[PDB]
Amino acid sequence: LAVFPEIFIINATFILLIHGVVFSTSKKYDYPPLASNVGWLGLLSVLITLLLLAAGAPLLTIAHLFWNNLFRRDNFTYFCQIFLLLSTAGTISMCFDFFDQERFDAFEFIVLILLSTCGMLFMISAYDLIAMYLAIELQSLCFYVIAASKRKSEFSTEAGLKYLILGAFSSGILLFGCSMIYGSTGATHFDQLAKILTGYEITGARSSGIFMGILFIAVGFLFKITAVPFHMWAPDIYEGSPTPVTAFLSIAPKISIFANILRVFIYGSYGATLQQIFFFCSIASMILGALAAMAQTKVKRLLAYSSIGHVGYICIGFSCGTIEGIQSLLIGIFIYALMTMDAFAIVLALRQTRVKYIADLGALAKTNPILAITFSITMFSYAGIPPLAGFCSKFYLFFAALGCGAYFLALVGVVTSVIGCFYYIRLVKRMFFDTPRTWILYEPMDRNKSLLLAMTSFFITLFLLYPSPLFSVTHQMALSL
Amino acid sequence: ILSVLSSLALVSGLMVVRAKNPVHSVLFFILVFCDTSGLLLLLGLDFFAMIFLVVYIGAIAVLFLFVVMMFHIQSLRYTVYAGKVRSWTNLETLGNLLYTYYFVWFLVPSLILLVAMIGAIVLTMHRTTKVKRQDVFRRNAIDFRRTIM
Amino acid sequence: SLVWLEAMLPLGIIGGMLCIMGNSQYYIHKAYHGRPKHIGHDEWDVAMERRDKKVVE
Amino acid sequence: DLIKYFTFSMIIFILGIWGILLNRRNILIMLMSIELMLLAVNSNFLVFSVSLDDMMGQVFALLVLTVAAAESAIGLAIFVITFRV
Amino acid sequence: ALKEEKYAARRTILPILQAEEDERFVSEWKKYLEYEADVMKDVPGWKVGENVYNSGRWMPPATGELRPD
Amino acid sequence: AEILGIILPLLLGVAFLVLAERKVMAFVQRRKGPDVVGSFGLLQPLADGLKLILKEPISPSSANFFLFRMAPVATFMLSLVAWAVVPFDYGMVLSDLNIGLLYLFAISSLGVYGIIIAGWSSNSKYAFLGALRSAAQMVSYEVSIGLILITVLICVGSCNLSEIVMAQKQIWFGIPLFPVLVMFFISCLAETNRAPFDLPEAEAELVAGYNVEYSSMGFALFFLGEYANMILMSGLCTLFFLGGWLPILDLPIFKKIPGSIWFSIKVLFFLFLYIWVRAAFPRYRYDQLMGLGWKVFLPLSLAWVVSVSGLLVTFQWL
Amino acid sequence: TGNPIPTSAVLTASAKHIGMRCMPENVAFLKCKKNDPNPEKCLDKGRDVTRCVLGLLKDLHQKCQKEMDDYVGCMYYYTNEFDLCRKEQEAFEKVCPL
Amino acid sequence: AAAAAAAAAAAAAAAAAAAAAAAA
Amino acid sequence: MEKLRMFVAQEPVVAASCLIGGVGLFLPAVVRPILDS
Amino acid sequence: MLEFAPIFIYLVISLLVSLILLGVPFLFASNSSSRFDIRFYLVSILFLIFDLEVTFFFPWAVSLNKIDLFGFWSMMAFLFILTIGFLYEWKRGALD
Amino acid sequence: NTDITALEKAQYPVVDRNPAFTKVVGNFSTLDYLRFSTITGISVTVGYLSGIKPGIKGPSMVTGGLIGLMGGFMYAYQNSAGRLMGFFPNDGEVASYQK
Amino acid sequence: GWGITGNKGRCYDFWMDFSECMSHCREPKDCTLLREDYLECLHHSKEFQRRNRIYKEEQRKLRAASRK
Repeated sequence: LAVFPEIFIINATFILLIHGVVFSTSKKYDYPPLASNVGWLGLLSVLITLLLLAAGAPLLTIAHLFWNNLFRRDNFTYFCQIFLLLSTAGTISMCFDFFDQERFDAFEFIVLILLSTCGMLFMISAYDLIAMYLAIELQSLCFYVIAASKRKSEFSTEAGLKYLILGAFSSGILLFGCSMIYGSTGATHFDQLAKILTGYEITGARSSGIFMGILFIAVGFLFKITAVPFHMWAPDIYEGSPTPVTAFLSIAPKISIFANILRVFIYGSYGATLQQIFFFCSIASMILGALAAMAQTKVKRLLAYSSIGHVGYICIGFSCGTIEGIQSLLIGIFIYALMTMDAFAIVLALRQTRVKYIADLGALAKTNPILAITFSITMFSYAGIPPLAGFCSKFYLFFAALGCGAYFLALVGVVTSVIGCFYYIRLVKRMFFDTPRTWILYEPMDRNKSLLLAMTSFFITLFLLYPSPLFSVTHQMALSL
Repeated sequence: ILSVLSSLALVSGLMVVRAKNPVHSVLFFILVFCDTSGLLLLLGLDFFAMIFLVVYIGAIAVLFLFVVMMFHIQSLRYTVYAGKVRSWTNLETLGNLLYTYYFVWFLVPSLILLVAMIGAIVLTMHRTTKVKRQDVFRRNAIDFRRTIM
Repeated sequence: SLVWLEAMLPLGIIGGMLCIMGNSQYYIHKAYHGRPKHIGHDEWDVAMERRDKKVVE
Repeated sequence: DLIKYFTFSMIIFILGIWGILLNRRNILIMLMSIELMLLAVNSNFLVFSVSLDDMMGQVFALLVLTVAAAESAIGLAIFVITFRV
Repeated sequence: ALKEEKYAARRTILPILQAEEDERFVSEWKKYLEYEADVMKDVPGWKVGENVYNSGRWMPPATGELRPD
Repeated sequence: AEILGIILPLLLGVAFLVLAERKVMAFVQRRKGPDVVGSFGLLQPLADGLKLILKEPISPSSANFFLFRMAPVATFMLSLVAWAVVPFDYGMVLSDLNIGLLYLFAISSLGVYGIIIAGWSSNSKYAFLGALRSAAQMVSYEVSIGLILITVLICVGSCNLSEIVMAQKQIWFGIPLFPVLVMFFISCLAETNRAPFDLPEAEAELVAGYNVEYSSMGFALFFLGEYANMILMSGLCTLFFLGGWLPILDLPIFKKIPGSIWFSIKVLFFLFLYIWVRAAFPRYRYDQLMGLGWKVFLPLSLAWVVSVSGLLVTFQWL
Repeated sequence: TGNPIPTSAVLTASAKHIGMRCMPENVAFLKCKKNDPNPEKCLDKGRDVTRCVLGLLKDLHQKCQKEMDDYVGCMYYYTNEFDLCRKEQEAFEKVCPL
Repeated sequence: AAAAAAAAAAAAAAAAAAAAAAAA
Repeated sequence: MEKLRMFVAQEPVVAASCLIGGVGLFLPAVVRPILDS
Repeated sequence: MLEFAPIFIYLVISLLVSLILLGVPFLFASNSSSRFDIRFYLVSILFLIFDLEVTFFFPWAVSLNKIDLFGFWSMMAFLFILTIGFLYEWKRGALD
Repeated sequence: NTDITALEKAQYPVVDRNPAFTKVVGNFSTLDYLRFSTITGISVTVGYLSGIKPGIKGPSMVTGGLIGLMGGFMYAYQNSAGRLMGFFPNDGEVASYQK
Repeated sequence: GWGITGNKGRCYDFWMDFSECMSHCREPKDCTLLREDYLECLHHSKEFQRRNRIYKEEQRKLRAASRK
């Protein structure tokens, strides 16, 4: 046993896939638009998976056969795997409206999202290089298809091709690293790998073959999370695709990759090389994002760059070896995810507006004044303004970084937060104080999208009154590795 | 002398990345795969040689040929006679593992082939079946029918 | 009636060619090597052939 | 001799990544080089499995075969869709 | 049953073949050690003649990848 | 070497198979086939040949000599090299490969190249699309032949063709898996074109469906290739399913039991079945044909791998 | 073939007898090898198995030599393949050593 | 292509003469 | 069932493949555990 | 591998034979007497997938006494996933 | 080979290590049959309710019920197994002390 | 640790020693003797470095004799 939570989502995907194709290819049902019927059913398939994974959390480690030769499930994986499904479900909740407006007959598009979640669930628990690569391939492959869903419009398909090549290269680079890592280790399991690589220290103890592999595996992961050293065309992918598909790739693959990153590198590899590369990436991502937030104008692209800047703050936790720092990274991932879902949902709130600049998004003070305050909260959360939940996560990242001793890295993060805040007050000024740009009038959304904002915006502000639970949850996960 | 003739694969791999005529690119692609299978034969991995042949130069570079033809781009050994009494052919000693011990890394490539099927369907159905061959779709009551042009 | 034999004759002289395909590459290999070909010729047998040609000195 | 059968695969992989870097304009050569480098790591797994006398190499090489093949399938199908009608 | 008969015959003649190979390889090893101690002259070279074990176990010396293929 | 002793007799076999087909398919139609040229048309193949050789070209066009003047060479070399592993009698295979079957599968996967290239070098849109359709057919009935061989492989231990014909000493796999022989034959009919399944080979669409520069050598080599591919794919329905070189084992006093003669008799039966089934059945239209390789011979082949695997796993018959 | 030269054919031909007899020497050699695979450490047990087996061959060579000379003719003709001549195998086994 | 495919199903064979079998 | 017979008549080869294949997915499912004697 | 050398020379000797069959007609007889059919990409990708799954069938075919009733069921799970893919292709209508 | 030996195992008193199917499912408490029943309902209700839009209410309800059966049954199985094995509260030791 | 011809592989025995000695091992540094022996079985690097010097000293004498 022990694979039942993953088995259910794979079975649920197959059952939805058979239901969608048989029904969609039905003259009797007049070839109906299954998407949105596959939806709701798809959202509850994730929710049933969430319950099964949570229910069997003590039972997850049922047998040595699964952990030693296939995948190992641990307390850290369970807490993040629960979050991964919740992140996936939250994205589906905002996405349902997009399915309704679009002529979505793509029942398969939901099955791809569930298949991606199954790949992501296998990715979090993957304990072998073969398993991690195969799981990464499935999650990315499902994602490649979602990017090219709007075939009639070349803008989505061309964006998909750049995402596909970046994905193929990232998987391929990681694969080459596995080959080199395999050559020295003689085994592909992370557990066997850790025994050979424990305290390898490429300066203290010679390890030419292992390092050659480690260099490739680390580089491949960075392309997947849109790290700035390998950001490449990844920011382009975010703006070119419509906002809802962009949201799904924005949070769920990134969270899965970050959780996979901590497991593959901290436990398996012990050299003074892995922490430093993230430290350089963190400084660069925040610097690139801060420059980009001022440089970028389109609201969708700006969100991607703000997300890239936040990704750098997340990277610092791995960069500082302290377990408290790894915990701080987890606090950041959760806050960034809630804000990223909230931010995409506010953009999704202005569904009526076609692609438009920030100035057009302004003038929301007179109309939808509460939404205007809600937009201000979303920008503030990435900005690092103190009352919001993001600052508390950043302060833990910074407090851990000061304890870790990363004064230079910590300072640039504060400086990048400072660089971001000026644009955010300017954006807040744009919303109410100035640049209304025509007094444009917006349209309503579904209750689920409003609740995504309601359950998140209140929580972002409520974090100050009761911040203890999240901090407790995050450290437990870091210690488990 | 055929050992060092991997130089053929080496130069043909340099051709595909330094060729503007796509027919030469795919030809030297096929050549790279043929010489890589020659190599995998010299190592005695007979199964992988034939699998390279089949699933590379009978399927994948077939795909690539299609993409070119259409859509043009423009002494001292001590042999231990134990473990030789029952010589395991490469297929048998891949099947003793892939289907019983590491079988989940074999059911996951199952899911990857299934995702490849679903992908080749959802991508290259090309509006040629129920994806859009459902109907043009029309509704009379909303239709103006000459009330509005 | 034996009328079908005229149409059997080309199949015969195409069967008399697969017999030759089979026996030629047998009696040619039975000539270069004093013994018939070994079908199930696993590595045990090549090792024993090596040590055998090394035993007859 | 393992070095001869590995550094040759290593520089086949380098050819693949080189063609990736140069040919950002043409995509069919991009996919050519993708399958090239997914061979130079596949042939690498096979060579390292014969050298180490270990079967995990060949299991992983077979799975990379039947994963890079699906990757080429989806890649070329995406490339054909990219050249819309 | 035929394959088990063949394998039983092979396993039964295995000790004789392995004894012949042991004698032959140990003779080649004696001559290789008397060559090493002669090419090294024993003052400048490997002050220990064989010293191949590298831990408490023996292994056939070394070769390429796969000769029998 | 002794590759002459397997290519020359096979060349004579193909040359006399053109006559065997004309003559058998004629006898079926109540008419003697080629009957004046030789004593019984036995020289008619040599007459067809010596005619095609003495026919002046329509245009020399020796300039384009590396593109499609070696593509028929490739098709024919593949159809002839898949004959190495085919064993005619115990220890009469030219090269006993321990993965023999998979090698045949690879040779087919390269024959796909042969067809595609020799059709693309013909700068005729109709002929090139015809060659592409023929390649897609030859490769769509290759997943079905693949699974049929996986069945006959589950029954056997290994892919060694000499073992697959040695694993039938007790009973030919034609008797228990007869439904499979019918599917391998109806696939080998469709893998090769010569079949009820030959719309790309509809009498006219074939000639104008392989090349533009004939010069006779191209016409003969394609037909010599199709007839060798046919002798081969009939020499597979007789290794796998019929007993490759095995008698019925009654051990007669009249019969001294030669092996290659039994292999010959069986491959003659399957060649005669190729002819008979070309005579008596209408063509499948290539639009029902491709919908027969996917919707009929793949499900009925997959079922057979699960049936012959199940029934051999439950009762330990493996 | 000739004097009891332990060729491939004459060894795989008498392997039934090398199984019935000389089983203690074989199992002792195998016990050594599975204990430690260094060739020297049971060079003596190698001499012991080779001694009893050369003796077994010279016994088989001395008695019913023509049947043994026909069976090893088989095993050299068909390379140690048993089924290809069960007639010689029975003749040789039936005449003297069962 | 949405072209009407030739569905090879139909009603079973029943030889249909004209009404003038016996008495015009 | 009426629709079952309508499916084994209209499509004989996918209804006699899910039954020449049941005998293979059914023999080792139940007939093998039965063979405990 | 040892038995691969006969076919290794077979390729070259058959090359010679076909070159002679090419040169025979050349010597004698002197002076005086659709935008795109994507279904060919669907059929092609689908053959690719089904030949990958036959590649996975081969070791399971030749080694099925070793994997007693567990390798069989693992392969039947792989095959049920193949069948789900093939039924999604049949219903969606790629087999036409 | 395989073995049901678990990490973090036997936190509660085991009743039957490695319970055989047809026993771990015959151990369904009236809570498991109430978990397997509420999951199948929330999966039929969502399945029918999702299909009101495309006209597939019946068959989408049936496929939601299939998903619910699979999921709720595997959940009831998780519960009754982690109960029979030493993983869950496991107050059903009276069934062993009595039988 | 299965191998190309199986037969328990070749370095599984060395991995078995490295893993047995990696049970509750004080530190990898303490058991590195088995890991290096295990790596040596995997790549034969220790034999190669000695082979290069045996070749070099023999070559150095031969090269010195040739140069004269």
